[PDB]
Amino acid sequence: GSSGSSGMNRTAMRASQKDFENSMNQVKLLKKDPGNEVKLKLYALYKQATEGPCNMPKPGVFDLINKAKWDAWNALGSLPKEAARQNYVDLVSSLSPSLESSSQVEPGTDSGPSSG
Repeated sequence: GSSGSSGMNRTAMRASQKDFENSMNQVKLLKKDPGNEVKLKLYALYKQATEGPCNMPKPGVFDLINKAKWDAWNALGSLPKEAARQNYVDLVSSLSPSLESSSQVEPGTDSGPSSG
């Protein structure tokens, strides 16, 4: 059986587009080299929160570059975008110790169904 170790908590916490746009950025502002291992895990979600489940044709062995990603984005499987984004950020945050989760949004004003 699989389970947490310290304590998997959520508290109705979700990652919005804003959080992502920031996370993906931090992954570029870093001057450290974690390894192609993570560089892929970050791309797997991106394509998952933008395109969805790996629906592309499997690349050829010779194409190590592609094959590397395919296995990254493929792993996800039927992972929904809503979750994909949460996974992407959840990672970038793991690398960086300090992070001000500024989750803000405006209610805006919808329009009513009216025609001339």
